[PDB]
Amino acid sequence: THSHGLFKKLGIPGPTPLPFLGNILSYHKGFCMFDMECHKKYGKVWGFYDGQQPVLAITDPDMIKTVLVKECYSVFTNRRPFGPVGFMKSAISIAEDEEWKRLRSLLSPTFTSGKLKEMVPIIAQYGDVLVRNLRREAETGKPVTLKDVFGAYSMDVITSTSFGVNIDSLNNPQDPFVENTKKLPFFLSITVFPFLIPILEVLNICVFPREVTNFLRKSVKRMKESRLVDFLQLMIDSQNSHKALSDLELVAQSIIFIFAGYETTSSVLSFIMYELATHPDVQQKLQEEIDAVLPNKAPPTYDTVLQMEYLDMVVNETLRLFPIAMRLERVCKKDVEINGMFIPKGVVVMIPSYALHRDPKYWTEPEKFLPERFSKKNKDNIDPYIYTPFGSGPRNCIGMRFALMNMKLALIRVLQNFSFKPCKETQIPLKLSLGGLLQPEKPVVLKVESR
Ligand code: HEM
Ligand SMILES: CC(C)(C)OC(=O)N[C@@H](CS[C@@H](Cc1ccccc1)C(=O)NCCc1cccnc1)Cc1ccccc1
Repeated sequence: THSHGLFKKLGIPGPTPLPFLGNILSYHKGFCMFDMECHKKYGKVWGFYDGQQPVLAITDPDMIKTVLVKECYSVFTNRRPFGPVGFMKSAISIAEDEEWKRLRSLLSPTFTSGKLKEMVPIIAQYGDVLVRNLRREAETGKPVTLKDVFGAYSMDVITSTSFGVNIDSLNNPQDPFVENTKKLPFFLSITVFPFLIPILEVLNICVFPREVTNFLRKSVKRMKESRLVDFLQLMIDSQNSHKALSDLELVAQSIIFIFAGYETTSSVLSFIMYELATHPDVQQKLQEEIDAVLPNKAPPTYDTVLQMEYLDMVVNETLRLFPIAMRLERVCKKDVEINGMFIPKGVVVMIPSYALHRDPKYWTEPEKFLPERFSKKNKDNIDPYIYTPFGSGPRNCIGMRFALMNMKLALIRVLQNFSFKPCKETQIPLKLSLGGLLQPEKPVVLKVESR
């Protein structure tokens, strides 16, 4: 301190930082609105201070390719550290440098196309659970909360896909597993006082309720020693040129996949149904393609799902509006120059996906929901270093192919059977949480009707 001179030195524009807070008071209207502003106010690059922490925002497609890909293993290997985490330093989204490069390898073959295809039947089962719970609310002409019934499903999928556990978490009951995964303002006080993290690290306060982890650490070694098709198996099988996956390293990834596939796959499905409801022609047009490919509500398979192109367009276009991650970020680990610009050591290099997904200089009518942007006719003109809902380069979303497949299966079954209509209590237009997650302000609630 005071590092508050750095962007002024480098000749990089940005909002003036108050002392000890930097520009955080600017987060009051959400990250996303702060970025769209800085984008319009400052141009292709700009800088700011999460407290003392210089952040440099970059928007050039080459520069972005340079960072996420060309210079990844060398400079931009790790994300910004948050804490305290404790035994979850070892998880892959969190681990650093070579310990990450190791973990990526041991868990890469798990997410192969082939391995995903064998997951299709188990993921097909709980689609049926989802419909039945839906009809129980469709026959009772009462509006529905989507995050609940979708979460009940996303949860249903994770537990089976990662450990084989088989529950109907919605109704079926207080089953021992639905609950420790229920614990599925502290993160703002980290930023003004990140010098407090190692304090908490010697205090073993886990941002994970310290008890859940104790449940799954022990719940894992029960399953481990009961068997001795799912992720736990695919990981136990891996630990049988890199030291093998340890037992706690195994518990920690299981956790990272449950946070991954749960309030992401649940949230996105919600965002997709909202758009399908407020846009009934797209709903019908998709229900058609679904019925032409799967006549008679024929069960989808892995191959039929990669055959629905409109489906893919609705998914991509939605994730254009709602890129759950909002920003991507990497820590610059060394003095570097990229595409003719000095970047000094320690700076956090941030890419604002949300404000690029909503940039008029790359998107005509960017607030509108137009799936045609992703027709095979126009999908080619889309700069891949602007549309990045799963990241890019070696450190992108390892669970990309599974999430897409997981979500697409849900929609197919559900649009085969119901249509979705606004209620008077629907929030139109939907407004994003002014907070710090990509969720709707108010929960998405609609009317479900049976075909
Ligand atoms: C629609 C759902 C999802 C979206 C939009 C999404 C998007 C992302 C993004 C943007 C990142 C960071 C990429 C980067 O920094 O370049 C990421 C990372 C990650 N995702 Fe996903 N993700 C989704 C679901 C999942 C799922 C279902 C899994 C399944 C286990 C998963 C596992 C991971 C992991 C482990 C990382 C960290 C990668 C690493 O550091 O090596 N994600 N995801
Ligand atoms: C801070 C550093 C650089 C050391 O670690 C990260 O920043 N990592 C993430 C931090 S939040 C965290 C939620 C959590 C809650 C409780 C325990 C662990 C984690 C996550 O690890 N979630 C991955 C699954 C997932 C979620 C969404 C999409 N894909 C996978 C942010 C992030 C992850 C992943 C993508 C973008 C940001």
